[PDB]
Amino acid sequence: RIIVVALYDYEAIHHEDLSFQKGDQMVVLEESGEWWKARSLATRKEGYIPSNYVARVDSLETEEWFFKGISRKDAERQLLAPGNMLGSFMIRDSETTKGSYSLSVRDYDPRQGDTVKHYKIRTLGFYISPRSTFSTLQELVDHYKKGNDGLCQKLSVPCMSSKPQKPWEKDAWEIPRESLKLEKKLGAGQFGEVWMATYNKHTKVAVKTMKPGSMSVEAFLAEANVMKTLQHDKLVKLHAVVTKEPIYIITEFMAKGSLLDFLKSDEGSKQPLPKLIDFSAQIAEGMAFIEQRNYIHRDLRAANILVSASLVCKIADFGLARVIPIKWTAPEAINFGSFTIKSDVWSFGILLMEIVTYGRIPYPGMSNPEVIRALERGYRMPRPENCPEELYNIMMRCWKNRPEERPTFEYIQSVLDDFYTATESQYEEIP
Ligand SMILES: CN1CCN([C@H]2CC[C@@H](n3cc(-c4ccc(Oc5ccccc5)cc4)c4c(N)ncnc43)CC2)CC1
Ligand SMILES: [Ca+2]
Ligand SMILES: [Cl-]
Repeated sequence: RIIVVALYDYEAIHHEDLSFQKGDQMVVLEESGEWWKARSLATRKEGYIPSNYVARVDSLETEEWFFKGISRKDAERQLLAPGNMLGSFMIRDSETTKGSYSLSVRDYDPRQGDTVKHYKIRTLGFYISPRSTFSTLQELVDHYKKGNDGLCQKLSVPCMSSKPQKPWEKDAWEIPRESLKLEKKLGAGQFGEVWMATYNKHTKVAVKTMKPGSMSVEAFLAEANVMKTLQHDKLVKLHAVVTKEPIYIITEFMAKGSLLDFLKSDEGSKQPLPKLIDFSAQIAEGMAFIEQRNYIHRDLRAANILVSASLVCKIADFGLARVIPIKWTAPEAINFGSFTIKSDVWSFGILLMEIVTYGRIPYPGMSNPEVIRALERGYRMPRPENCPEELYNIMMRCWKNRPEERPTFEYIQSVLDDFYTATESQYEEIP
């Protein structure tokens, strides 16, 4: 007897899945991953539901101010997302203190600007300061909603949260082409094209159509079966695959296209430096994930980075850059074809420059052999006007001749995330 409750409204779009509004309770019958067989207590109908749309009754996840499986940087990003205001807060799983919680509050500083402060929450009973004890988390928030214990700003409304992406159809990895309606061509290339399409007249998706050639079918599909496992918030979601030549790659749809185009647009020109640093931090996070898995990207640049409607950067074309440009390529890969994760680090340096210059072409005014001869002399791109010295230093560290002396994506991610934050200022220390 395991009962769950719905966190968001949901409309059925498949054959045997249920519709439920926010508040409806339900009985779990089968735990089959992303989809769960369940019986509604409101309609008495049995059918499948998305796992991430419900939570066990009176678990912390049912609360509006609680967020599960979310990092400190993600907490900062979500709290700083538009709509929220001064005092916006959340309670989350502590990244460093396992089994414990943390409070993240939106504050304003006359120096930096809009910021997010974090506080550790102690066990045995909960408290931030040893003076004010609280029986539950709910009392803990209820106290600070009017009048703080001496922390930045007082608590207000919980952090705003949108509906999660509805997971892909239950067991629909290899789909027939008939399910797709490639409605509008987004872009074309030497190896194929990209379309905005719909899946079964309800699910907006993107499709990379590959022209038949060097791309060996079985080998490619093996590589794609590898790609499916590499799921991460900073990697574009790979939904389905049409196995019959010509091969179609069905993925999540990114509303604002590539990072290059977005940067070159007006809204992209409206984006201040901290935001650009945030973009690069998200990219570095994705590459850190790829590094942890030991796989290699082989073609990192703003054109192969996609942007969501909510300005979330995701990596695309990962691994695909093998199964089938030197200005983004490390010297060792240019000369001896030795593509490693360090060459990807070099590429990340170039992409960093590309970001800070709002999509400008690297080495402006130079041809490919021009650049090649330049690199031998030990030449690097100069620091742009708007680029911070400390970020340029990161770029330069990415562009070291020896790939061995190049930083990992783990380090780069850590540095970029806390770029404006002194280590001692991550979590506030209250008396
Ligand atoms: C000129 N080019 C660079 C790319 N690009 C544009 C990049 C911007 C745009 N675009 C690419 C895609 C795209 C879709 C599938 C795709 O396939 C993958 C394969 C392996 C791993 C991940 C994705 C890669 C990119 C895309 C998307 N999913 N959502 C929204 N916009 C997208 C297509 C127009 C075009 C050919
Ligand atoms: Ca501190
Ligand atoms: Cl029942």
